[PDB]
Amino acid sequence: TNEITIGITVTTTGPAAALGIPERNALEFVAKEIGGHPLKVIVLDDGGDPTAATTNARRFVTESKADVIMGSSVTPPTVAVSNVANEAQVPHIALAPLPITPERAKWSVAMPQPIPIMGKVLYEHMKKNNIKTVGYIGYSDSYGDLWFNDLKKQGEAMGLKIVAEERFARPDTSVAGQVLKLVAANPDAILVGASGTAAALPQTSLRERGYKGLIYQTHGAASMDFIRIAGKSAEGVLMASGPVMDPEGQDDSALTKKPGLELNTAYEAKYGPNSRSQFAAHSFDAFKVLERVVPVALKTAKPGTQEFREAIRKALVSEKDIAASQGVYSFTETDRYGLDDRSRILLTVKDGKYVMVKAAALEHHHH
Ligand SMILES: COc1cc(/C=C/C(=O)O)ccc1O
Repeated sequence: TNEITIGITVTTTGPAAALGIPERNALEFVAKEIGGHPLKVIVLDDGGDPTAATTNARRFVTESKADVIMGSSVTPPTVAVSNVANEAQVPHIALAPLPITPERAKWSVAMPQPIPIMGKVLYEHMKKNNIKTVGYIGYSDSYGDLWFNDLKKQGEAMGLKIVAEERFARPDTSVAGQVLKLVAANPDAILVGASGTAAALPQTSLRERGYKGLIYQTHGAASMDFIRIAGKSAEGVLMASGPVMDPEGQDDSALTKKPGLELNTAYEAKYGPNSRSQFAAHSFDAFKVLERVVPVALKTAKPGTQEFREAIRKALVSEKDIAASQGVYSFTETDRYGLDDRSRILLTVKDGKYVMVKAAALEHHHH
């Protein structure tokens, strides 16, 4: 019963607050002790800023002597947190997608779906609905590149033609010049590689300028905020999402159904109708991971030692089929996401509501 120390850096101020506030809110609904030991959870805002997240992670690993760290809410500070964790040798659970490199693989795993699983479900839909040419607009940063690179690699391997690439910066409040080019090229479909508030900006700008192709969005867009902001321009979007957005529609055999119901009932009872989100689920699921790996680490090591950090690291890879709201996690030395087809669905928006268009893979089918 000495504590297990968890440092979390998430984005609860600035425009990425749309992603970090739900992550931080969902901590009300996670375990407060594991295996006899209380969880000391220290939460700090980073504003989405890579330097502030580096500062928080640094102080967690050296001053707080954290056993685990988590964060951040968007890809650039998440990269920064991974770099701290892999230097300091501390288990890191990422709460936003990030490029895994050998520099980051040893000490980091990631809760959000990896870009290629999400891209696959979008591009298969494009192929099935008569799309040949695709344009892109996304952030001029590492998340923007993940998505563009996946669109080029997977999409071209499926016979899609990528006819236009545009970028914008996160704080931009206008994409007039990029929308101008995209409308000119008039692709059959446009993939928007963005998140939260910023994801609704190319959505509205494109419709206001009379684009009439299909618009596709990533799982960075999967909260009610996108509908609140995009209004009617949201209609008929196609959006990749984790299954936590619709546990009701899952088969009772889905290992993700129960925990998704658990999170959403609590979250929405507090925060209101349709307040569920892709993002709240990541911190909830991170604590489901901890519930599996910590009792295993506790057999051979005490909280607050390097040996405990090492034991968690190993357990992340020895413990298979970890059921959570967003998927069933089996991490490996080389797969730091640990996810398969059970971790994604496709949503549309119809009359201001998300509707599931394509279900996650069934438990008793191939993955
Ligand atoms: C918080 O959860 C998520 C965040 C993002 C945001 C990416 C970015 O803007 O860098 C994408 C997918 C997620 O599941």
